Amino acid sequence: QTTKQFSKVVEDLYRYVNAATGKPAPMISDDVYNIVMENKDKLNSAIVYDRDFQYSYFGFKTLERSYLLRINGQVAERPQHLIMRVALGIHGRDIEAALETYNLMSLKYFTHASPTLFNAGTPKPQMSSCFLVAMKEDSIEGIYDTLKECALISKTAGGIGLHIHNIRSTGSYIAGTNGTSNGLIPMIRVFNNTARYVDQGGNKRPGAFALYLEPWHADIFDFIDIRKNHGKEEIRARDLFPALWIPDLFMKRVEENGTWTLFSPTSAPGLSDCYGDEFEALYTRYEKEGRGKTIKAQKLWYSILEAQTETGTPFVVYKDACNRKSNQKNLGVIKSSNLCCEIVEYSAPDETAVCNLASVALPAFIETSEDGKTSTYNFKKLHEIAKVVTRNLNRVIDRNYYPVEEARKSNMRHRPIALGVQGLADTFMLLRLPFDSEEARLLNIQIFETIYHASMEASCELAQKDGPYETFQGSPASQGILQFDMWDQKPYGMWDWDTLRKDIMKHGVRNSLTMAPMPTASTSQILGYNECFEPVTSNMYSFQVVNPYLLRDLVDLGIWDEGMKQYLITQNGSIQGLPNVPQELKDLYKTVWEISQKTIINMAADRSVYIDQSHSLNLFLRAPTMGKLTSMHFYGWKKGLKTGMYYLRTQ
Amino acid sequence: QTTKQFSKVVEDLYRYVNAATGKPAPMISDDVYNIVMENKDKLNSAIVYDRDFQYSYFGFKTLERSYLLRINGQVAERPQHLIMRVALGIHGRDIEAALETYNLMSLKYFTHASPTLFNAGTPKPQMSSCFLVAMKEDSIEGIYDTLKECALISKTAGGIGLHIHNIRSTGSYIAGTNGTSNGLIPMIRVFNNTARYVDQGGNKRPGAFALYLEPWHADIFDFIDIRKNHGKEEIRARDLFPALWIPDLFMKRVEENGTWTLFSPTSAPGLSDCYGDEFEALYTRYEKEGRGKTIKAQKLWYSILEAQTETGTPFVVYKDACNRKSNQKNLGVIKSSNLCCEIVEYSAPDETAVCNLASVALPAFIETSEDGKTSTYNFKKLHEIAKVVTRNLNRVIDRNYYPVEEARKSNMRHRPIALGVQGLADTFMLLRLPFDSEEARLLNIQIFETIYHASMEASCELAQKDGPYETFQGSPASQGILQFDMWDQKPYGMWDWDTLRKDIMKHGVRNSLTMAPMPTASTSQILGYNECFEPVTSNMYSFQVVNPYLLRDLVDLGIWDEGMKQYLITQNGSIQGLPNVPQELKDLYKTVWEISQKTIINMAADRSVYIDQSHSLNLFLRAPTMGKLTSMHFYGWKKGLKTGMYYLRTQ
Ligand SMILES: Nc1ncnc2c1ncn2[C@@H]1O[C@H](COP(=O)(O)OP(=O)(O)NP(=O)(O)O)[C@@H](O)[C@H]1O
Ligand SMILES: Nc1ncnc2c1ncn2[C@@H]1O[C@H](COP(=O)(O)OP(=O)(O)NP(=O)(O)O)[C@@H](O)[C@H]1O
Ligand SMILES: Nc1ccn([C@@H]2O[C@H](COP(=O)(O)OP(=O)(O)O)[C@@H](O)[C@H]2O)c(=O)n1
Ligand SMILES: Nc1ccn([C@@H]2O[C@H](COP(=O)(O)OP(=O)(O)O)[C@@H](O)[C@H]2O)c(=O)n1
Ligand SMILES: [Mg+2]
Ligand SMILES: [Mg+2]
Repeated sequence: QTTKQFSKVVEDLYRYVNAATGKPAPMISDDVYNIVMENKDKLNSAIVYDRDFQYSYFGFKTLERSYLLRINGQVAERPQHLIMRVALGIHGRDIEAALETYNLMSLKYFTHASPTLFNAGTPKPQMSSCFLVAMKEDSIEGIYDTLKECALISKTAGGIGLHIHNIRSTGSYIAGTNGTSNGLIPMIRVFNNTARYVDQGGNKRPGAFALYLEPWHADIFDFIDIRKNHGKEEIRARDLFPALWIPDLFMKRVEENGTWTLFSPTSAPGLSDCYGDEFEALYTRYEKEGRGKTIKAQKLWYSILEAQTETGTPFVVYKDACNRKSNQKNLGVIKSSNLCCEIVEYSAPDETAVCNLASVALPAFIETSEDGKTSTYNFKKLHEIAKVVTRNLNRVIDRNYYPVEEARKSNMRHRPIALGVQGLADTFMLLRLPFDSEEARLLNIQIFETIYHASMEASCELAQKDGPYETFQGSPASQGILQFDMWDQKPYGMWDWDTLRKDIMKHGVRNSLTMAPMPTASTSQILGYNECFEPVTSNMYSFQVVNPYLLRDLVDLGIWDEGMKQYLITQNGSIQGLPNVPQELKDLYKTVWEISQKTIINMAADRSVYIDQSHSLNLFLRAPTMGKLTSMHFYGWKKGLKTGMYYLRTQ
Repeated sequence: QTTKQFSKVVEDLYRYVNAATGKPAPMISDDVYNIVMENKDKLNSAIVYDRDFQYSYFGFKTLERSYLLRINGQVAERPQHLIMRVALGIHGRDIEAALETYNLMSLKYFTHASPTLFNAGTPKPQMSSCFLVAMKEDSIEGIYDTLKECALISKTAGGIGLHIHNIRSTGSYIAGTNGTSNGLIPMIRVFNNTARYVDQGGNKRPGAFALYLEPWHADIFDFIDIRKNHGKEEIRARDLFPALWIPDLFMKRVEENGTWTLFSPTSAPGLSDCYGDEFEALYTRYEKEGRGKTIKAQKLWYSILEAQTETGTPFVVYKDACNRKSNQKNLGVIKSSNLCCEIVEYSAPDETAVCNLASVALPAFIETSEDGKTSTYNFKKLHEIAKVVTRNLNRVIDRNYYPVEEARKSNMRHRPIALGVQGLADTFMLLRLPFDSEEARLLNIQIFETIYHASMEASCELAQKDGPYETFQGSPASQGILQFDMWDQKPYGMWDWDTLRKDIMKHGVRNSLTMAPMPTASTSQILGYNECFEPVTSNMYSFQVVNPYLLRDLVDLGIWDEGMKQYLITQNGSIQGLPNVPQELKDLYKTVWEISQKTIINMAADRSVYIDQSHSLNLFLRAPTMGKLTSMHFYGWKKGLKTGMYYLRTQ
C-alpha cells in the first residue's frame, strides 16, 4: 500500500501541503531533500525491502502506529524509508557513513532512540531524548522562567528531569510581605499543570517531568507522596515523578537508626552545591546550629518505603556515587538525574543538559560460527558496531535542533553521549544461559566492557580529527582516570586499556560521557527483543504471544499441548513448578520475579564500572515487605550504585 | 492599646526586625522615615486622634482586620497614623500638600484605593489597583511570558484584566507537528492555576484575573461558561472572570436575528486590532470568504444569557463605544477592560496599562448651610476636593513602584488617573431624594459634571507646570474634543467648559484619562457609606445593622417597635407594602431590586458623558427571565454605554 521508490517517497513528503489550510508543510529538511536528489540512484538501489520482513507483527505496528511518517493520515514511509531517512539526517553528505548506518540498522544491529527516529531528516530535527533542567532561582521570576523553559522543551520529543532543591519550603519567610511561602507542593502543582497543557509534538503520551529533591528538604514528606491516589488532590501532582537525590549521610542515619534534620534551603544554604565529606561537614554544622527541624531518620525512611510500595516511586539515585564517579565533576556539582534515571550530567540555570541515545541489539552478535552447532559471541563485531553508534550520536549533536538556548550551550561544551542495549535477556536465552549463571555474569561484564572500550576509542579518534570537547582539560579522563578506575577496580581486560588510556591522555576524547543504558521502552518493541538489560517479566507477555525461545524448546521436547498453553495463562508466564519440564528449561526461563534481586543488583553493580553515567535499574518484588525492600535499597547503595532504584514494580 | 506619638510609631515600624529569622524588615521607606524625622513636631501635632471616632464599629474593624500595619501580629498603627503615612507616601517633601491630604482624609472627604492604603510610605510602594495586560503572542513563548508577567504582578496588590483574542482556537493548525491546538480552555486552565499559586501580598483574596474575549472567537461557547458549577472540571476555570469585549455587529446580528460567524484569529487575522465600520467591513469579508464557522447569532446569545443568569458573568463591555469615545484612541485600538470593568485603557505586548484610584465621599459636601433647616450640596467644596484628589493620584504615578517593566512604560507615557465616588445612595437619602426622582437624576449629572470638570482643570494646571503627557498630541483632548463632545452632547453647564477647553488646547493636560468610578468594595466599608453609585441592596444589610437614615426616621415618626425590626428581617430590607410607613419613606428607601433597571441604565447613561473611562455597572434582577435580561443588555448598548454590565446579581 505504498510508493516503492525512496526518492519518490522523499518527493511527496517534501512537497506536502496541508489541504485544510493551503499551507506548504514539508516534512523533509532542505538539506536532506537535496542530498536525496543529488544521489538518488546510489540511495534508491542501496535499499533492500526484504528487510521489512525482519519486523514481528507487533513490532511493525509500533512503527506504523506512530513512527513512519504519514501523508494526510495514510502511512507514506516503508520501514526501509524511515531508516534511510534517519541515516541521512545523521550523516548529511557522508553517503558512505549514511550507507553503513542504513545497513546495520536495517539488519537490526542497533537503532536510535525514538526522537531520532521521529525527527531525523525532518526540518525540526529535535533528535535528543532527555533534558536535565536546573531551577533558575528561588524567586517568582526564576520559577516562571523555568516553567517557560519546560514548556518550550515539552513542545518537542524528550523528557525532563528537573531539580528543585533550592526552592524555599512551606512557611519560609519572604522579604516584602507578611506573607509566608507555601513551598514545593503548590509550585509542583504549577509544573504539573504545564505538563498537561503542552503536548509532546501533538500527542498521546501525557505529562512527564521527573522531579529531583534531596531528602533533607523541609517539604520532603509531601514531595515523596506526589503520586498517591487518595490523600487530598491539591496536595498531589499525578503526572510527575518524584525522584530522591540521596546523599550517603541519609542512608548512614537510617542504618545507625539516628536523627535526620530538615532545612529550608534558605535557612541552610549550599547543601546541594556540595557532596561527600564536605556536605557532611556543612550538614552536621547547620544541624548543630538549630537551623532546621530534626526528626527520626527512620520516620522519613519508613514513609519513602510506603510511597514506593504503593506507587513504585520515588526513584532512588545516590548523589555522592554520581558525583564522586563522574567525568563531568570538573564542571561543578551534579544536581539530578533525568526522567529515566540513566543520565547523570551537570546542569545549571544557564546550562540544561541533553542526551542523545542509541541502543545496540545484543542478540545480533551471536553466531554458531565455530563449525558444528555451538554458539559464541562476536565481541569483535560488537566492538565494531559500538564504534559506529558512537560516531552517529556524536554527529547528531551537531545536526540537532535545540529547543532552548541552555540546551545548545550545554551540549556544544561537553558533548555527552548515551549508548545502551537491548535484548540481553534474549542473548542469555539464545546462548543457553540462566540470567543468574556464572556465565551470564561473565557475559554481562564482557559485553559492557566491550561497548565502553569501543565508545571511548571511537571518541578518541574523533577528538583527534576535531579536538577534545571544550571542558576535557581537568577532567578525570584527562588524568588517565576512566570509569572503572573511579570504582577502584582493574578492568576485566578483554581489551587493551593501557593503550587507550595512553591515547586519551595524549589526544582527548570527543565526549564527556558515552554510556547510559536506558529503558528502551519502545525501541525494544520495534526490533522485537526484551527491554534493555532486564530479565523477562513473563514468558507469555501479552494479544498473548509466547516466548519464542521457550516455545521452540517446548516443541523440540514435544511436550507442548493445550495443557502447556493454559498453564502459562494460569501461572502468567512462570514455568517453574510445572510437572513435565526439564530443570534446564526452568533455570533458563525464570521470570524476573523469580530471580534474586541480589543477583540483579550484582550484575548491575558489575556492569556499572563501565558506565560513564548510570542505568535504569527497575526492581521487582513479588511479595513486597518493609524490610525486604529495605535490604534491597541498602545492598545497592553499598555496592556504590548510582541509580539504586528506578521503579519499584510489584504485585 | 497603641503608642500615641506618630514619629514614635514610625520609629518602631521602620526599626522592625523579624525575630524568627534575625532579618531587619523595615516597613517604612527610607524616604518617608527621613521626612517624618526631619519634620517630627509639625507632623506629630497636626494629627487629631478624635477623628479615630469617625469610623463605625464595622468600618474600623476593616481597618484593623487588614489595613493598619502590624508589628508581630499586634496592631501598631492608629487610623490617624495610616492616613498620615499615606499623605507622606504620596507627597514626599511637600509637607503642605501632605498636611492638606491628611485633613481631608481624616475628616472623611475622600480616600485612596486599598493598595495605596496598604503600601503608601512603605519600601515596596505598589499603590496601583488595576493592570490591563496584553497576551504577548500566539506562541508557547508568548503564552508563558504573559503567564510570567501575571504572576509577577499578582505578587503585589491589584487585579488583572487580560485579553486573549489572538490565541488560536481548538483544532487550529500548528506548523512543525501533526499536532492540533487545544485552544483557550486548556490555556485558561494554566492561568487559573497561576492565579491560585501566587498570593496577592500574602493573602486571603484568592485568584482574580478577568479574561477579555471578543464573541467571534471560535472558543467562545466554553469561554463564557468558565464559572459554571457542574459541566466537567478541566473545562472550567473557577477563579477567573470571563468578560465579553462585544462589537456592535454582534448585537446587530442578535437584534436582526441573523447569522454569527466564529473564526480562529489565525484564519481571520486583525479582528481585534480594528473597530466600528472598518471591523464590520473586515468581518463581513472574512465571513463571505468561508474562513469561519457560521451559526445563528441567537444561539450564542441565548448561551451568554444562561451563563449570566447562573454565575452573574460574563461581564459585558462594548468594544466600539469604548474605542470611539476614548481620549487614548490616538494610541491604537483598545483591547480590554480591567478586572472590575471600569478602566478603559490601551495595552500591547510591551505596554501593560495601570490605574491609580481614589474615591470622593459624596455625603461630606452636604450642608444645611442656608439658615433654617434645608440641606444643599456644596458643589464648590466638591470641585475643590476633586482637584486635590486629582493632584494626589498624579503624584502616586511617580512615587509608585511598578511590578513589571511594561507597566512603568505604559504609565509614564499616558499617565491615566481614576476618580470615583461612594455614598451616592447616602447622598440621595440625606437630601431626601428617591434614587428615581427627577432630582436625583439632576444631582447625578451635576455631581459628575463637577468631578470631571475639576479633574480636568487640575490636570491642566499640572501640564502647565510639568508638560502635557508624552502622547497628548493628536488626542481628541488636544483637538478640543472632551468626553461629552464624543457623546454629541452639550455639558449641563454648571462649570465654564469653554474656558477649560480653551486652556487644554493651549497647554495640554497631565493625564490621558481621569475618571473611572469603581466598585469601592472595601473603602466604602471603611468610611461607612454605600458602595460607589448603586442604590442600597437592603435596609438591614447584615451582624445585622439597620439603615441609619431609615432608623432615624422610624423613631421620628415613632412607629419603630419590635413589629418593625422583625418585618425587616422577614422582608430582608424592603419597606414597601408595609402597613404603617409613609409613602415618602417608601419611595426614599427603595432597595435596588425595587428600582427600575431602566432608571439605573439612564443615570449611568447620563453620568457616562463625564467619564473618560467607564464604570462598574452592576445589574440587579429580582425575578430574572431570558427576555427581561435581553432588553436590559440592549437598552444599555443603545444608550452607548461602555460597561453595559459588570455582574448580573440575582435571586
Ligand atoms: N505572592 C507570592 N505567592 C506565593 N509565593 C511567593 C509569593 N512571593 C514570593 N513567593 C515565594 O517566595 C520565594 C521568593 O520569591 P521572590 O519573588 O524572590 O521573593 P522576593 O519578593 O524577591 N523576596 P525575597 O526573595 O524573600 O528576598 C519563592 O520561592 C516564591 O515562590
Ligand atoms: N506542544 C504543544 N502543545 C499544546 N499547544 C501547542 C503546542 N505547540 C504549539 N501550541 C499552540 O500553538 C500556538 C502556536 O504556538 P507556537 O509555539 O508559536 O507554534 P510554532 O511551533 O511556532 N508554529 P506556528 O506558530 O504554528 O508557526 C499557540 O497557541 C500554542 O498554544
Ligand atoms: N515514555 C517515554 C520514554 C522515554 N522518554 C525519554 O527518553 C529516554 C529513555 O527512553 P526509552 O529508553 O524509553 O527509549 P525510546 O522510547 O527512545 O526507545 C528518557 O531519558 C526520557 O527522557 C520519554 O520522554 N517518555
Ligand atoms: N477584591 C478586589 C477588589 C478590587 N480589586 C482591584 O481594584 C480595582 C477596584 O477596587 P475597588 O473598587 O473594590 O476599591 P478598593 O477595594 O481599592 O476599595 C479593580 O479594578 C481591581 O483591579 C482587586 O484586585 N480585588
Ligand atoms: Mg527574591
Ligand atoms: Mg509561533
